[PDB]
Amino acid sequence: MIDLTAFLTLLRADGGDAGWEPVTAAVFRSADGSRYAKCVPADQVAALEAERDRVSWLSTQDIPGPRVLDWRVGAAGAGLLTSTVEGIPADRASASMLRAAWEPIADAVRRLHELPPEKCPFTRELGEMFSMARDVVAREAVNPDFLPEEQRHTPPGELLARLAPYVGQRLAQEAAQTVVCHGDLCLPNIILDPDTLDVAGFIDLGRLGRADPYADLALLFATARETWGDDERWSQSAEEEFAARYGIALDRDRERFYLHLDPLTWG
Ligand SMILES: CN[C@@H]1[C@H](O[C@H]2[C@H](O[C@H]3[C@@H](O)[C@@H](O)[C@@H](NC(=N)N)[C@@H](O)[C@@H]3NC(=N)N)O[C@@H](C)[C@]2(O)C=O)O[C@@H](CO)[C@H](O)[C@H]1O
Repeated sequence: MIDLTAFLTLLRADGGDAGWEPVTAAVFRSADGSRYAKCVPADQVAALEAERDRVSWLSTQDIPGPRVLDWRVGAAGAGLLTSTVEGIPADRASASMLRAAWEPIADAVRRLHELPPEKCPFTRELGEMFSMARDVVAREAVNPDFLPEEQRHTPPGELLARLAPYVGQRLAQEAAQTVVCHGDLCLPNIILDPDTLDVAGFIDLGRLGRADPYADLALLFATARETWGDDERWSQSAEEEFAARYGIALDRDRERFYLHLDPLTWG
């Protein structure tokens, strides 16, 4: 299922006894922890190339993220090698730790969302993402582990149908308020400095591009709620506070649309 023999061949090609090992189209890490690679089969190479481009371009935008170390291709696919963003993935933070980071994350994400969207070479706009969802749902390829708990036992065709009639309205809201989004702004993709709890950088950038800011905020808030836990009241305060620091007035219906669409878009 995972082409370790092809991928390794790519990674080992420059020698130097690096001790590449799989850590998940797989992700590998060097023995010394200083480099990662993402590798994909032949069929997915354009998608990985577009990720490479996103990472390379973001390095010219003064937004903290990895550097592209190498791009390697062969008959059995491609690999994208990047520098480690050192620190602790935000999903691994305790509540207290995530509270230390919370205003720094709002600042960092605000900076990303302040890039001029019409200057971004990349897009993850809704017409693209909705089309992807139609495809995944047609292929019966939705992973229910990604859905909201209360949706996991509903057929994804039904779940797509709940969203389908809102696409026009949501496109009009996206036109009105487009930003450059991270594109998968779940807590594991925000690395924290383990001493100051400022943001060290962003990782997993293959969906970077124009979209409604809620394509990012929906994921960030939902995944932070895994940390904040049973505390419904702190979770709402936390989101209001985030919204005030970041500079947006919460639109819950729009946030929910993005939360409910995202899972349908993977596979
Ligand atoms: C599909 N993309 C990845 C995945 O995203 C998921 C992720 O899905 C989560 C929830 O929906 C929730 O019900 C959740 N709830 C449970 N009751 N167990 C999670 O288990 C779940 N995460 C997961 N399977 N890895 O949280 C959601 C906000 C998501 O972004 C939906 O697409 O999960 C992430 C981390 O969990 C990754 O960072 C992603 O890249």
